[PDB]
Amino acid sequence: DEGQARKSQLQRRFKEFLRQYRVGTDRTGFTFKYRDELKRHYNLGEYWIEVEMEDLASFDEDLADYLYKQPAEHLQLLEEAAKEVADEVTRPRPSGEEVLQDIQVMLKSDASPSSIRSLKSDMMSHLVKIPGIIIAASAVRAKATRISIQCRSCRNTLTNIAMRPGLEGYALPRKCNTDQAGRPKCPLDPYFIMPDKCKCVDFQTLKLQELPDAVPHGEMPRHMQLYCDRYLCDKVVPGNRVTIMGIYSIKKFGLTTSRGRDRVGVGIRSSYIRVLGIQVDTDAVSPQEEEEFRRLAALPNVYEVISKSIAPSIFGGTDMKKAIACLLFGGSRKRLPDGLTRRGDINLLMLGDPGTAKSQLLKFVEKCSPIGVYTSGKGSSAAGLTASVMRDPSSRNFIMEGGAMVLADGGVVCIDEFDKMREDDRVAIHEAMEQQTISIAKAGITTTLNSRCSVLAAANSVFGRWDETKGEDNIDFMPTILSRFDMIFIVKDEHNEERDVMLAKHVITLHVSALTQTQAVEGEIDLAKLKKFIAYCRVKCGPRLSAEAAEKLKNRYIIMRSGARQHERDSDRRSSIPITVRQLEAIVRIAEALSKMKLQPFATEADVEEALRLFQVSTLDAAL
Amino acid sequence: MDAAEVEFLAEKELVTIIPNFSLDKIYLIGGDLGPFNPGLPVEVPLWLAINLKQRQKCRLLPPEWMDVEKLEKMRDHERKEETFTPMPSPYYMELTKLLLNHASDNIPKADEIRTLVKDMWDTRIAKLRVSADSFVRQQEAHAKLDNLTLMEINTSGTFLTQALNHMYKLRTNLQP
Amino acid sequence: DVELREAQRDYLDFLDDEEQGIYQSKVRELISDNQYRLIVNVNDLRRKNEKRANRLLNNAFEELVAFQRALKDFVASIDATYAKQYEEFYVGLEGSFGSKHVSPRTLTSCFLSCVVCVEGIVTKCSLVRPKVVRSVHYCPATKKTIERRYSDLTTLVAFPSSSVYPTKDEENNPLETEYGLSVYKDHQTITIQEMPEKAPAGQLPRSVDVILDDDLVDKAKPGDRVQVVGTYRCLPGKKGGYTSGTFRTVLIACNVKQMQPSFSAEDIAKIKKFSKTRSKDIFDQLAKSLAPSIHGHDYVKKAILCLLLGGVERDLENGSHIRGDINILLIGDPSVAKSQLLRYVLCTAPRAIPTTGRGSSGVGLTAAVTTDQETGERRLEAGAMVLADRGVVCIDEFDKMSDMDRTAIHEVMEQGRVTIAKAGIHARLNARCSVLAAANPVYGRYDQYKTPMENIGLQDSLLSRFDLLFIMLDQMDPEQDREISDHVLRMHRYRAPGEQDGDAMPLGSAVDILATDDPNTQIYEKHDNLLHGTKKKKEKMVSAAFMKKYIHVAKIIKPVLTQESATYIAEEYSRLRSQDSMSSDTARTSPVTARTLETLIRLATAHAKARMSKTVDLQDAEEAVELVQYAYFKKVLEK
DNA sequence: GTGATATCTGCTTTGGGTGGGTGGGTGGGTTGAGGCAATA
Ligand SMILES: Nc1ncnc2c1ncn2[C@@H]1O[C@H](COP(=O)(O)OP(=O)(O)OP(=O)(O)O)[C@@H](O)[C@H]1O
Ligand SMILES: Nc1ncnc2c1ncn2[C@@H]1O[C@H](COP(=O)(O)OP(=O)(O)OP(=O)(O)O)[C@@H](O)[C@H]1O
Ligand SMILES: [K+]
Ligand SMILES: [Mg+2]
Ligand SMILES: [Mg+2]
Ligand SMILES: [Zn+2]
Repeated sequence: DEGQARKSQLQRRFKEFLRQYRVGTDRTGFTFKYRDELKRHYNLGEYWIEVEMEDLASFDEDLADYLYKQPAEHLQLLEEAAKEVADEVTRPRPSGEEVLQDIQVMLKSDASPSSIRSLKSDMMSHLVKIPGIIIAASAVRAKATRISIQCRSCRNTLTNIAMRPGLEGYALPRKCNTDQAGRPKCPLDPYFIMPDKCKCVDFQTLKLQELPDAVPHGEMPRHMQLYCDRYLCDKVVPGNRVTIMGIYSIKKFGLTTSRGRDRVGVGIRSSYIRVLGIQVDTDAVSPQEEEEFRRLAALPNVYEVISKSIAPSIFGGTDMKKAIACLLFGGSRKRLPDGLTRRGDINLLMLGDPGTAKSQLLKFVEKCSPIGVYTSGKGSSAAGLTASVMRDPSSRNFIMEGGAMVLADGGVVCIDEFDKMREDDRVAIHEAMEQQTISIAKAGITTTLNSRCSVLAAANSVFGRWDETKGEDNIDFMPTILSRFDMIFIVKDEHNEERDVMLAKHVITLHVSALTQTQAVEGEIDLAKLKKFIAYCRVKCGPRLSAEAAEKLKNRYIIMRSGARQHERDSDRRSSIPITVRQLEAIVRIAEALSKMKLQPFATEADVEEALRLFQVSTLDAAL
Repeated sequence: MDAAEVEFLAEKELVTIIPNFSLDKIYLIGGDLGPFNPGLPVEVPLWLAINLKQRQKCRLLPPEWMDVEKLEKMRDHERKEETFTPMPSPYYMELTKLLLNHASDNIPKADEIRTLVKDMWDTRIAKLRVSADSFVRQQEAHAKLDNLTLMEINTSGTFLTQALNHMYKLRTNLQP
Repeated sequence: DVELREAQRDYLDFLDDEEQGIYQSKVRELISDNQYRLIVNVNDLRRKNEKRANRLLNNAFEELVAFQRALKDFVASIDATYAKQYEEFYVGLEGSFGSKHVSPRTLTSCFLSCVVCVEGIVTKCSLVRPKVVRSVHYCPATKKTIERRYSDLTTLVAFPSSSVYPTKDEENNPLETEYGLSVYKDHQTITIQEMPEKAPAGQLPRSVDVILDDDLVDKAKPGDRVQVVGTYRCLPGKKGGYTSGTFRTVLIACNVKQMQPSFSAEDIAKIKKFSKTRSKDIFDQLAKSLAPSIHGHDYVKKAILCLLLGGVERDLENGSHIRGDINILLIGDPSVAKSQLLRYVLCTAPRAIPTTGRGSSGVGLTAAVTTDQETGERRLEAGAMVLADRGVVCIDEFDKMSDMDRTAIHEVMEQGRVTIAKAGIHARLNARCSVLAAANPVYGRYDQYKTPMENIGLQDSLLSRFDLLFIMLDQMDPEQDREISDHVLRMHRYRAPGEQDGDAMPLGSAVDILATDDPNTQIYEKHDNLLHGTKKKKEKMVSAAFMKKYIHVAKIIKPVLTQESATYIAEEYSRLRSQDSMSSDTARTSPVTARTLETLIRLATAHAKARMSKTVDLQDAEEAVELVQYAYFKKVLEK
């Protein structure tokens, strides 16, 4: 009774918070924020809301303190209050919407996060805020919220038994409640779960790795298990950087020591986090963002603005920064009626001298790309890059795990030290670079995966520094791999008095400026916005060449082929850099990328002119 | 019609103010506004009341129906019934918004009043949603909506009327 | 209770329709063809009783129980003896289920206790096992028989009955089982996996577990693309009086469909007329129409058409074998559309298995052992070439395959059999497939001044196992460059009629099929200016659907070699083999062997198939000789 | 009336993957593919 009274009072306070909370001022106006959000979400068929802890503290500090210290009970009370308020906001309801739905209440806060390493025993059963990286996600499974049980002998049924949230089970009644007289006694453990009477929700399990910068020196990164349910399920994927609010909890399995439990230490338990809210970190588009993106795409010098924003810390490399912008946006993937596909992704290779910021460029593109994976050729294998076959520990069966080019599907994979890769490992990438699939036939698995990613590779020349006398001996790659690159840049560290003085002053100023507090630059776009702008354009615009632009491209391609053919004849050596139909389609992709920057449905002659200029400076220069 | 124009119509309702100035009877085209005497109550249109309050010339008095007990009874009655119940004012939402935004210092228990008016608004909006769904689903040609205020109709009227126009044209396709 | 009676009444009213007669006739056919499952179209039920259809789709188990009871009553009404014959009659569903059309990714907990239609690929199958339904026991002392019924969580009315058979009567007298009087039903388990092309970016496909019982067993095998209509259920379990609250979910199938052309009389007439129209142009037109988006490699396309049509395999009274499958190898310079031709065959051929040299192993090509899901029994799982039995295997990057892995392909390429002698398993598997392989030369880019044998870099036996070898060269020629550039740019300018300007292809896709039967033939494709150009259109293109029907019909013909064709083939083989240094520049790409004679016969037979002719005539032999002449020799340039 | 001693009751077993890989492979499970060091 007294406990019931206390619970009812707390639920009433949560209900009043939901009914009365307001944002605004008497000069402007007022909005009942949470009541309105609940009403709109329920009408949309989305039975969840997100509540800020600061708002709750503003309304009632004690309620927020209780929610922080004892999250489970008070969160249950808050959900019941949310259900009550959802009935009142929507209470006269249309036919087929009679039954009131449960409301999931998500939690959000402005507090500073805490690390995995800082999670101690004294914080058990508390509300915690943790940053990390998603490294693994399980399949979506069913978790019972309500069960009905029936007696084997007498068919006596107990219905609507509530289940605990999280990774917690239930202990069935030991004995039945039927009358002792007349009937032979019911057997021990008489109850079984009725399949069709059970109410279930979707659940998921995740692994959260600590942030790379938080790892103590010389230690392998640690991870933690996450439990997600209902609308939190299937929100994040491996590779996402997130901040999670949750309950630090313990797995509650059977009390019995079944199979003769024989742990290496006594009284140990398994920890996990019961997730109450997820926030994806930058490192859907609001209408304000969409309007801002449309404004950027319409700037007459948008191409210059984007190029200036790519690795602004690097001193020069304007042509290579322009080509990287095209790679980030990409071309238009197409499927012809016969079923054959033409890829829209752009591949770029930087081959050149040491200390020319090739690795710094690759690191930037990893941060800038909406989907980006950085790997090293030396530290890679054929199975690691594409996909692997291995034994599943639980099932005792063969499974498949994706490599770098599966994790980078839909984005960019940056392969540094490309020359150090073994020939057998390099050759495993040919199919993925052109057909954009990975074919596997191993250990009884015959399947095909998607690998629609752009390759950005860096390498050194054969003799360390490019030697003009050695000629074609500077390049070691086969013609097959080189023909799969849209643009090939030969980077030569040219020594000049005037440029060297300018570069040195830039580098010194860069090191001194590390102390300066960060400031915006008028002519550039910050990385966070550029990252979002790229993602928006790739989903919204797939351009095509205009009929006039195609005629211009056709005529220049024929000239380029004749010049390459003539050059090989005169030199008596077949050139290392080939000029094939793939290079014609490469120019099409680069032209479409330039249009996609401007959100233009058709690529013009100016787009083809710029695409041909980029090709001239990159690949024709290498080939001649 | 937009919401600003419904508010314009609502601003013609009469409220009571206590001025701190003296003025002779004003012969407005709309109608006479009695003499103004400091400390004594007088009835004026809502627009003039708001203007005088903003200029620090008067103190507003809550309408008779802006009472917590009465409003609670009205909200309970609205929740119990199936149709729309008669409202204390034909512009209760606009009057509440204007009065509570500009004169909360003059109206005790303004927060409770605002919450009760919000409850009534939500219930009535849901009833209107049910009415529209029934109109379309059952293929009606006419409906009765008594005790529904102008602001409530205007909140979704254009959408409903456009949908009904399209549906009527689809119902009369086969007639040559 | 009352609701169940009303549902049974409604279903009985639905099946007694003589007063349009579709289900009365369907049940009569069910009786005639010795079946005990009736497939019901939910569209008819929805038309006649909408509420009963909604309940059936949303409360599946109870409604299906009532439906099957009504079906049993109706069948008994038509014929009582037949009803006594079978323990139970089952109902399958088809049609449009609205939002119940899902994939293994979209099949969530909200569909529990509902009827759903799932589309996917079969990845795992199990062995068929019997499941006891009713047990009969006899008491020799007391001379009376007792029956028992069993059910489990997987039955429509879930109940965990005991698996232990009775052994004695209430009186101590012992009991013996009447196995021939009891009832057992077949039971099998499969896994259905999301189609990889539909998966979201960076995500490995999801899967669901399906239970097939009775007739539905063995309707699907691994590698098939299937549509399964069934009911979605959770299987709750306990151990030591404890439940985790996390339950496995299964799909209990009521219908399995495959995703074999169906021929109407009009289509048959069209095919016959097409065959009759021209004598010599049919083959050329079909080959020209094969992969429209590739600018011409005309001889290669003719060879690929021959591969798709195939030859006639010979079985001799003694038991010797001669294959009819045609194998093709394409070695070329970078970017000459080899992989695109392989991909086209993968997209078009009825059974085609893709493979990459670097991504495949001998085990994965032939077969693998592992423990059985149940009992841990050493079992065999088919590899790529066995899955391709009576089909095609497309091997890209053939030169990248390991030599040991390559050696495992010889026996399949020549004899068509795989010998498994491992883990205490001795089996001979049928892998009767055509190999279409693509490769690069040893130096990446073909060196015209070196000989074909030095460029190809493969052993003469493996080359001999290929019916045809094609060296595809990229020669910079301004006119050929102009033609190919025009074709490629036209292809890249094309936009499908449905799409709008500026549209981008999404990565992944939602379920698009909203019915079991597609709600949506012409010989020639309609002209499109971009796809075909502004040329006068003197050459016409055969449409993809008509080509698929025509090739299916032609593959069944078995032309018979005639004396004149045999004489011509023998003379031409003699000329091909005798001719040494026929052209001083010329060199042989592959050695000429009796396999070359068999290849000539195979190509002539395939050509005769294309004409739908019952005999191999001189024209077919001439075409085969022309193909072999083109493929087997290459000029060597002198510097 | 106490000491056996006969009857009755509840526990958990099995090897198994819905019981974990945050138990451990010195507690015990074929087949294949994938990194190493030494190898040629
Ligand atoms: N143009 C430049 N502007 C600014 N910083 C530069 C520039 N070139 C080099 N640096 C700096 O000098 C160092 C060059 O190292 P980095 O790894 O980027 O070179 P790299 O060209 O990839 O060389 P390597 O081929 O030897 O791997 C980094 O600190 C980079 O920031
Ligand atoms: N003759 C052609 N007609 C049409 N498209 C062509 C032609 N030749 C090449 N292409 C196009 O150019 C690209 C060639 O890539 P593809 O994978 O087909 O080449 P490949 O011969 O298999 O090369 P590799 O040996 O390097 O794998 C594809 O886009 C293909 O569509
Ligand atoms: K164990
Ligand atoms: Mg570097
Ligand atoms: Mg290829
Ligand atoms: Zn009981």
